[PDB]
Amino acid sequence: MAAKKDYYAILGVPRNATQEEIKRAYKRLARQYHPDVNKSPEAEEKFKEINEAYAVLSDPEKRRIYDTYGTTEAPPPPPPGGYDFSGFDVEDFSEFFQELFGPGLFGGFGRRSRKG
Repeated sequence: MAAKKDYYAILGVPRNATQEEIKRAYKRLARQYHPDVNKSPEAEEKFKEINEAYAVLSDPEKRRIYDTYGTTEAPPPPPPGGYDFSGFDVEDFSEFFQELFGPGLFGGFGRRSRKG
């Protein structure tokens, strides 16, 4: 329920956007925050968010995951390891991604207890 980042707002597309407008919405922003173009700590952070937004917005397959989940009440996500993230480095993205795909990225480390 880390409602601090609307993935659609980050790219500049509506909720029921077509994948056509989503992909070019990544491309436009990528060039602005690319380190060779713009080597600022103010850029690197947005460069995460646009790739984070597009990591979910790449397919309606992932868009529906964060749509049906993304609350505290939301059912437990699919078993760890069963996520595609190669060439994104999604473990470095923020809480809203780390609540959904993150438990699968880590696989549950620390050897911690849980409440129910």
